Amino acid sequence: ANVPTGVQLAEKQVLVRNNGSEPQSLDPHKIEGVPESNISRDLLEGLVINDPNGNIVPGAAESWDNKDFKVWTFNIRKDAKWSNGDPVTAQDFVYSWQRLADPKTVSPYASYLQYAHLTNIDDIITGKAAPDTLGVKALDDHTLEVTLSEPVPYLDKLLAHPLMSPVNKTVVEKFGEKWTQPQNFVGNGAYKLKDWIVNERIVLERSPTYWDNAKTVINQVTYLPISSEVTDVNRYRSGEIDMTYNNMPIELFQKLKKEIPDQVHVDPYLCTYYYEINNQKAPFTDARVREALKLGMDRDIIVNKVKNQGDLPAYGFTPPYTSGAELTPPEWFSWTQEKRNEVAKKLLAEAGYTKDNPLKFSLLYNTSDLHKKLAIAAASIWKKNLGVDVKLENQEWKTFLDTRHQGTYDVARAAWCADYNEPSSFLNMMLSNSSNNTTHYKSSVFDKLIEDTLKVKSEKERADLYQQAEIQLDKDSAIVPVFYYVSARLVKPYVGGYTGKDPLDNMHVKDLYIIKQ
Repeated sequence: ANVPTGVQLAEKQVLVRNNGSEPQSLDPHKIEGVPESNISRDLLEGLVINDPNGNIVPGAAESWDNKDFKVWTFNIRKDAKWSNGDPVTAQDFVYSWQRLADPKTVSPYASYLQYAHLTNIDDIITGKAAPDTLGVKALDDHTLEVTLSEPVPYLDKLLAHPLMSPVNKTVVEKFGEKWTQPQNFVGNGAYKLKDWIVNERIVLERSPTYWDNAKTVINQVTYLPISSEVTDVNRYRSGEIDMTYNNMPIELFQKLKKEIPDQVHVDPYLCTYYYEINNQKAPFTDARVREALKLGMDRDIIVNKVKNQGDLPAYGFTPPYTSGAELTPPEWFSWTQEKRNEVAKKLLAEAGYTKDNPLKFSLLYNTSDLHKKLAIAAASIWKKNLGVDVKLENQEWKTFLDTRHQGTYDVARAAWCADYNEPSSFLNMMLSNSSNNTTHYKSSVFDKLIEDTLKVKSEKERADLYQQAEIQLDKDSAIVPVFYYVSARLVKPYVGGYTGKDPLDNMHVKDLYIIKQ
């Protein structure tokens, strides 16, 4: 942390942060959500990390270089250590990435290595080749060489993702599934696992072995699993919580802005809220049905009138303010909602749907005040505009995600957040074989366009290919874009270090600090 000279630090450096929900796990290769990533970042550190403003800086690796962006060499920090005193080595990373890729691990982020384009990853994921054939090796215990199948200029940004953090082989093989337990957990981040009570809390304490410990200020941080943004806020206002999760309840937003203006932070956030259509489940396999729901949704109402928290109506998947994105909204985005509703009903009609036989389906969302109110608004808008009937259904975060991967849903509320500030971080999730693809959209046409992005010889050609990719997504109406996020959260006045300038909002508790009174 960087305490600005002048400000006095409180005697008790303790922090309580809400984290949306009970995490899926603390193992980096078993996670996929923001709640997960939040805790993962304090406990484990990858080759490189994001600073308070989103810039990529040295993590486990002190320096690195690349040859043609195809071969990357990282010089592992000589003082990087695990919480148990063992050295963090190049082999640790070789072991970790091989585990991530291994189908036996069933990681929701196995494809991340495909996004990175490590050599032989495709055969490993399918099970045709052994994980040890992965293009990553330790030249020596402190030199890691990464070989890609093609040049990837943004590899450095990509590597900051939790999922690319190392795990301790000894510990993992020793306790297996029980390695993330408080008594067994070993990490290399700024904090270590003190305690974990399912549905109640997770406590992290300062890790003395962390190579940058001298700058760490907060000695203990507690992550709560409160999914009710209302309870969360009211459990910020009563003083029990220092930083709310970045999901504000519609019931209390305006009141909060009026009562505690300077504590309400709303900043650009690279994430997109959309309704995910199961592309392989019947009636939604029909592009006309999908397109109708896409056109029938009224973004102006749900975004600027129901939520009204600063978000931007979305016309595609990739946020246009993503670095390197050069997008423009599709034709239909320009029409009037009346016009769009006209087209949508025509499509539903020629698709065999009528007043006598309307489209009826379920809308699934993860338990939450916010998503519930948005889902009710969405069900309402589609009914009035398309005459379809939507039955709402909610599930807890962990089950919600599982359900989506299993494809046991019709329509689900969803949100994808960038892992790195580049368009492919979004578009790659739509690739037909991506372990992250919960929409089940499979298009060889879309896959080719993204694959070509790395065969380009100019960034302009790249930006152009991403646009074509977005066009292809829209053409097939794979999803129903709703809005590009703003990160809205409450931060106590005495909590310093939060800048709100990191587009990815990849905060590290090691950069925070408690101001005196």
